[PDB]
Amino acid sequence: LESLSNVKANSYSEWITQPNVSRTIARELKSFLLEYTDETGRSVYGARIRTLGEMNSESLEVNYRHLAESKAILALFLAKCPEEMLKIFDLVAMEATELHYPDYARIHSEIHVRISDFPTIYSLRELRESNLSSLVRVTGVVTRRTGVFPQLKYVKFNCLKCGSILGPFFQDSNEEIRISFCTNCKSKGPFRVNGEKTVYRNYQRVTLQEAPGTVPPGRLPRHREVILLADLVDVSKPGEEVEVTGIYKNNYDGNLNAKNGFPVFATIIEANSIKRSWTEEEEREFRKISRDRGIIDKIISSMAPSIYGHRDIKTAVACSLFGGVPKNVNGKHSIRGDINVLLLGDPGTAKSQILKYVEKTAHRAVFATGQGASAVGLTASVRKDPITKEWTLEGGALVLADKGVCLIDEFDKMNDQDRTSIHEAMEQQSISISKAGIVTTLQARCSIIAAANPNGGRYNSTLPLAQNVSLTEPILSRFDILCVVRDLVDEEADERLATFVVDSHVRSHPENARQRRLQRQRKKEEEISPIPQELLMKYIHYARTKIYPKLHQMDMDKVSRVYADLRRESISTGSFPITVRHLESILRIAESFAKMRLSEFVSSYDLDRAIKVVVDSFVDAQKVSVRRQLRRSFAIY
Amino acid sequence: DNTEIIKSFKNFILEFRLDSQFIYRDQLRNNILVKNYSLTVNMEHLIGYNEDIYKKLSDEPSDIIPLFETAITQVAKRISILSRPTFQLILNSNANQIPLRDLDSEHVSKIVRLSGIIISTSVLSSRATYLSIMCRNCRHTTSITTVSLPRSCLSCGPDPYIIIHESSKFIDQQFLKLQEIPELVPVGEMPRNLTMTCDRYLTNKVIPGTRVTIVGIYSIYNSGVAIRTPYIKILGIQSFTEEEEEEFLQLSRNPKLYEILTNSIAPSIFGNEDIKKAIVCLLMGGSKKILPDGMRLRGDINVLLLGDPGTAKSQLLKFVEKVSPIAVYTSGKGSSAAGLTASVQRDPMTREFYLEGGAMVLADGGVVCIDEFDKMRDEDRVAIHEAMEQQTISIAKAGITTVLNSRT
Amino acid sequence: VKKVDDVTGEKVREAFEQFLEDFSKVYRAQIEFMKIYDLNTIYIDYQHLSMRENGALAMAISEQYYRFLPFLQKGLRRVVRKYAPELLNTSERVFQISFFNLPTVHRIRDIRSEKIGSLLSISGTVTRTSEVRPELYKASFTCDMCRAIVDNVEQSFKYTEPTFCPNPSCENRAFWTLNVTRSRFLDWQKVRIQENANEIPTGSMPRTLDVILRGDSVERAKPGDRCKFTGVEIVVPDVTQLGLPGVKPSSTVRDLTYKISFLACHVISIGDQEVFLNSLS
Amino acid sequence: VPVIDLNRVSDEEQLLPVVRAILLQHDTFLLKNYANKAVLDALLAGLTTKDLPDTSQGFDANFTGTLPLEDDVWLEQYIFDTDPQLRFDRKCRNESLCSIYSRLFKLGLFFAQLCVKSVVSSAELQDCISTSHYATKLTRYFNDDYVTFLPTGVLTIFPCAKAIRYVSIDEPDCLLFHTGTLLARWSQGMHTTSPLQIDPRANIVSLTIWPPLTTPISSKGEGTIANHLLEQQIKAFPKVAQQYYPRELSILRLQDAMKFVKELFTVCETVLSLNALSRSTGVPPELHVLLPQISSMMKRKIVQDDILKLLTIWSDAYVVELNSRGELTMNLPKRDNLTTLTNKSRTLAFVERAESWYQQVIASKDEIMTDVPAFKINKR
Ligand SMILES: Nc1ncnc2c1ncn2[C@@H]1O[C@H](COP(=O)(O)OP(=O)(O)O)[C@@H](O)[C@H]1O
Ligand SMILES: Nc1ncnc2c1ncn2[C@@H]1O[C@H](COP(=O)(O)OP(=O)(O)O)[C@@H](O)[C@H]1O
Ligand SMILES: [Zn+2]
Ligand SMILES: [Zn+2]
Ligand SMILES: [Zn+2]
Repeated sequence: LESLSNVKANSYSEWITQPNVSRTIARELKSFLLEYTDETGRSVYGARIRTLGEMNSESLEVNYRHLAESKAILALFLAKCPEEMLKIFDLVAMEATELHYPDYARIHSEIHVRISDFPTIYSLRELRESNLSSLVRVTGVVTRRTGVFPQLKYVKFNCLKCGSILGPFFQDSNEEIRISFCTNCKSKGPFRVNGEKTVYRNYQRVTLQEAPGTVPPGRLPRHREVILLADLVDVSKPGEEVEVTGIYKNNYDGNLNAKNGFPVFATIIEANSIKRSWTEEEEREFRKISRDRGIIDKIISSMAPSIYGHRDIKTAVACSLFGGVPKNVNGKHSIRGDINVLLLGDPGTAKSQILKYVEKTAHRAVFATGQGASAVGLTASVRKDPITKEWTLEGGALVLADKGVCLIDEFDKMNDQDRTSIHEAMEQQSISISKAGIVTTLQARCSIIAAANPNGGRYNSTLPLAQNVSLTEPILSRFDILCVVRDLVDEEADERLATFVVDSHVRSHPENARQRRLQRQRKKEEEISPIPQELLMKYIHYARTKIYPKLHQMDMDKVSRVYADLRRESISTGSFPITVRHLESILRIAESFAKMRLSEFVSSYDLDRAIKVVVDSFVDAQKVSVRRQLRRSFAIY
Repeated sequence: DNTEIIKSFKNFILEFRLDSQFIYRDQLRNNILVKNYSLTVNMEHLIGYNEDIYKKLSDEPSDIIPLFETAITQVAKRISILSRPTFQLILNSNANQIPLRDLDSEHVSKIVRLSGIIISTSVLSSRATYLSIMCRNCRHTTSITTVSLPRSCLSCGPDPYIIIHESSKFIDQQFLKLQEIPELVPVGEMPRNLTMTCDRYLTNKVIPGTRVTIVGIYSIYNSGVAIRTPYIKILGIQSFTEEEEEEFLQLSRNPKLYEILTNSIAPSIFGNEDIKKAIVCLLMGGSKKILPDGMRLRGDINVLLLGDPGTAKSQLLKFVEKVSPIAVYTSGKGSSAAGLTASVQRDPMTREFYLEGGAMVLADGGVVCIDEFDKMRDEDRVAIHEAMEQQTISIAKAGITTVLNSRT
Repeated sequence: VKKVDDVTGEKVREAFEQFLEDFSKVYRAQIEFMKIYDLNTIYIDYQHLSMRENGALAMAISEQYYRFLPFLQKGLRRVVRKYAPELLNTSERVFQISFFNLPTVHRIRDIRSEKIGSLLSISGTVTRTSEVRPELYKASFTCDMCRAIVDNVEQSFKYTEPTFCPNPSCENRAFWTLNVTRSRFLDWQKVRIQENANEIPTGSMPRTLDVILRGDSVERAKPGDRCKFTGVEIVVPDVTQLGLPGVKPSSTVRDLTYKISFLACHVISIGDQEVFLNSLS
Repeated sequence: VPVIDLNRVSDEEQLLPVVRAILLQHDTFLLKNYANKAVLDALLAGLTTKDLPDTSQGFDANFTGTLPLEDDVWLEQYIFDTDPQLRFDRKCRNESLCSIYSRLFKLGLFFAQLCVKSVVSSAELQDCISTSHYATKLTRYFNDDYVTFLPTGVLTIFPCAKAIRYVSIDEPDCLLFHTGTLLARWSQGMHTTSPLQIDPRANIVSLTIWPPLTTPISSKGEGTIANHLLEQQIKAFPKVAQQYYPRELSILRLQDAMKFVKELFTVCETVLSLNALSRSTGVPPELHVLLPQISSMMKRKIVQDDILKLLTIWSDAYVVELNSRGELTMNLPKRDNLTTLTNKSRTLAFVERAESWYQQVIASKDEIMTDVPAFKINKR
């Protein structure tokens, strides 16, 4: 038959299960696999099948749009009963593969087809009962990963009252199947699984958590159990961000009907395909922006527009947002690619609300308070698995912020042990742990932005930095940029700040309507920033994703002499622990400056601005009597 | 049909000749003289002797290994009768080992080869190997060699039989925990553990922290919807190319070898030649000596980096952890005495308390890298005193006390 | 064979259908709105329910709500078939009723066994919450001896297998195969609340209670919120009654313990000039 | 990428099976150990360091000469054909370029003949390229962001196989051989080719080979190969075509918009079908909700104007009623929500409408605009 499956006599399951309809759609699927219209590209699926047989793998990726275009209702059936369609489509793929490479079943039992580019995406919080048993595509962050264990797939039973063997039953991962009548005895006697004639499968369970920047206000993070089957194991590890496509099914049957009041179950997602990306229209506008002369100043002015002044802090914030190059030189050596910033100053200097801009600007940001954090909580926590009862580990805030930024407010007032827990994370970008027999190291590739208050609550300008804070030289050495702020009084500066703040409070006050309100919002953004903020976010993401400037030794002296000058001026004064780690800060911040221009090379101008920032940061932290001398000692730079 | 398999095993034992000697017959005779009822069969000789029985064993050993046991027992009894219990099969092999992470639902009931480190061992358990039973209703007796008692009498009601304890035999069994080498585990992953079981002469041969090579059968047992716990029937445990030997001997013959290796330690760092050479000495390590009173001299070299921050002190340890063949890296803050050293924990798979090794136990025979050492607690330091100076770890938890060695 | 009928329930259903047909037809507009926007639950103002037959209908419905609810559900589904049959379509007649705007609000202090099976409204500060789950509202089973199917097996507060095979040619009992496709489910959530500060006098400790929410009303309760609930009190089995003094009744041996929980259908959180001003006389 | 080595495969009986096997599966292959490669390296060095292009030559309607481009990039292009009927009088002015061209041609003519014998089943065209009948285009970029291009020749030859993308090619010691549109067209389905991406500022010289351009594209068509090359150059170089071929440029450009609107309709069908099957009711959703998903499927930004362009061609496509919110909506017009046969029928109806409108536009005597005007929904 053909086109006769379009008749809607009843719900889709009542029609698909009919053997004639199944044969018709299997023939249609075979036609789709054998021939597809990709013009100059020929039938790409044939080449895919041939190369899969060549590569000895089971993954036949199928573009949803292709099948939808070629066969209208054939894709819609998969969109509402994915399991039933895949059940026969696996056999169709298997025979198609055996056409090119015979005896494929001699090694591979089945073909695990994977769906790609499914056009409907739901969050982990948007799932509803109306989408039960349907195909869904969700995006989340891997938090906890269980082991890989075998699980039954086709089960046969042995009757106790006869030597006959019961027929095969498919394990849907829904319930521990227990038959009630023997096919020969018709008795309700005991049954036992015939293991020697039973086919298994691999099983793994992974929890997907809401992305750190996507948690709604005032609610705990949502998460679901995701089941990885059919060689889909080890596709992700804790800290990774993935998007997965699967089936929304219910399998928590058992004592829950009596332990908790009334009969209830719990939902899981059984994963079909998983994936761990820019259109031309976005790259064109990015490249239009990149060619503007002096783009660096616009970017710097774009950070936290409503905060007046503090340009020497805004530049550091922007540089940390863009970051540098994590040069894993020759593999055997590594350098952290991210810039660490400390905001130290008097109260009433917005050392905290800047972090409330990094949290809203960076792709993935984690915020914590000094006394509201624990060493176990930040790094990693130990858990016992509810299924396997084994010791398991769950990542903390630093593991969550992997390939992101971690924020710690009131960094000075946290207890010493929680502060010590940050030592390894600040340089190794990793968490090393040994608890309950678990020995492992997680990736913690994140930058740290810290805000703190000086000893006594007010900065003593007459005393060095190494005396105004309760911190120590080790901890200070893990930073790159130190921003010291004085709340000194002056009529002109105070008038400027007040007239900026009052207009900021006038702006932020409330007062195709969607388009009109977006236009008005962008008008207000233009009134205060040179770059639209959504474009800035996309630009930052694109720069972090694509641009990796390289270095040249054209200006070796200009950096070496600056390093020597700083070391000489730090020889006998209480000041920053200037070391090789601080030398690397110049290079990394120069790389960050270059990455704003999207240039592939580190230029002399970038190094000039880098040297300016580092030298100014070092100088502005010395005592008053020496500051006015070092002002003139470094007049060259 | 299986009589041919038994005959083939009999030929492979009695008549197989290597190095102009009946090596298998002679070794089985020597074991009988020693009264060790076990035979160490080498798979590399078995494949060379007969390929068909090797194919059967590789594909369906389920009936082959009972045949192995009974044939070896019969042949050994014949040899004992000629010269004047069930003999255990031990397999030695050198074929390629499948990685532990690659074990899947396809290798069910197949004999595989593995390598790893032992992290925990259970206490011995007594299992039945031959039983004689009597019916309580009519005193009828019979013998039985998973096994379960008959439901009806052979002469009485359901379940009439009881076990005659004074006319039965039992054997020992031990449960083992294997995991992959942490050096082969990429960061961001906890090494996979694996349950193994051994019986009779294969028990008590390893302790936690031991690195072994395994020949065994991949199988599952019931203890999640259908998550059947996998376990390994242990069959044989074992614990450089000639051109590589020549290359490394020439490297030793290099007149500038010491300086070359000194520069080779973290070449991407400048100077620090003294600490570089000290770390080289740590990597080589000292030589063990034993006093005539039985005490052992600790040959490990322990070095404390106690300088100003930012002097590449962490980078050196992170580089050594790459270089040393056995290396463990952990922070002082994120570790504990129960984690750094051994601990006693209950195994949920066998419902028994297990002695489990710690991080420093895993680093036995290697080097451990620890950072922020000043920030660990004093109890951990006290345990590390024993680990450093006596190469032992003393455990006194719950109601059990034990001492475990650690050459870290 | 004719089953026993509740004539009072039939009168209540008829009065409820007449109320739906005659009230002004804002509720029929609500039904159409649900059809347009694909909505599962209809909402009824209690003061609208209490303005027909001098509110005697509302009183009768409230005081035995757990009994009369099926009749109102039948009336509403008959009405929706009369006017919006497309809501019976799936891809199969899941439908909920939620009453709101109760006149009286009762404290956790004033919980009594007399209130069981009656409509009432309570308020309390939320302290702990559990994640949402699916609940088996109505299940269906297929026979094991033969292959007959049994639909509309309502699971009243317990896992309930069918008591017989409908065809007399089969002798199946105590064994069934559960369907997970033709069966339908609903959302489930439990809210653990605390007595408010202004209720407890000085020197008195606050009372705690567990509240049950189902359907789309879930997740509208947040910790620290002075939420308000509307529904009926229901008792649930309890295991902590063991060891208490006094004679305990027995069934014949079986146990018959109980503890009290509140089931709420409507959720609201207590908290723009004209919006506030239009709510005042 | 397959590699051909003259030290082991240099004979016709050796090359022909290898070339046929490569072309039955690939469109690009490499040449190794060619004797002139050592001289080719020195000639390339001389061109890129001493023999700079003659920037004063200018550019003509024949797409030959030294065309200035954006970012001060210069393009030196020459065309040669054995048939005198085409006036390619602008021969190459530089002797080093001719030295590279001759050394390329000496083996490239034989390789093109081998490819034609391998994949072209037409016995009348087995020797369509030879010393007596051949046409070549010499191309040289110069600098005083990859560009996608598709040669129309039988074979394309590059003296250096570096920085070329399709995955990148990094084989400097091998020459790159790429098949064009004509060879695949005459292959009768036995061989296909794909466009390449190259750096326009890399100063790379390239050669492409055709039979004499007066040869028709096929016996089934009236236009010649020169017409196809002219179409390709007009599409590639609008600035040059403006002086000489404006109307042809507009006609050629409108086809891209036609394909765009067709694929937009194809995407919208799937989007609306999935929206309809995800609801128990047929209420039309607001357009602004559908737009992100539509743009994601299209893999480029889609706006309301592009949607309204569809209504211009096929009025019976969708129902576009405006919601009480003031937000535009769209829905399927069919009462019984969908049928695959009716879906194909509606797609074919839109295709027919688009083709008829394209023919109407190109038949007009007025100058053609290259974009479909947008429909206006009646304001309420
Ligand atoms: N430089 C500034 N420009 C504008 N507003 C500022 C500035 N510094 C502080 N403020 C205002 O003062 C408040 C400071 O908040 P907070 O960041 O907690 O101060 P700090 O962290 O410095 O103690 C902010 O709400 C901000 O509006
Ligand atoms: N001699 C050196 N050569 C190269 N890099 C060095 C040298 N000394 C220090 N460094 C730099 O210092 C960093 C290591 O600092 P580290 O020892 O981790 O700080 P801390 O002592 O606070 O742990 C590395 O990034 C490395 O590049
Ligand atoms: Zn039976
Ligand atoms: Zn008996
Ligand atoms: Zn029945």
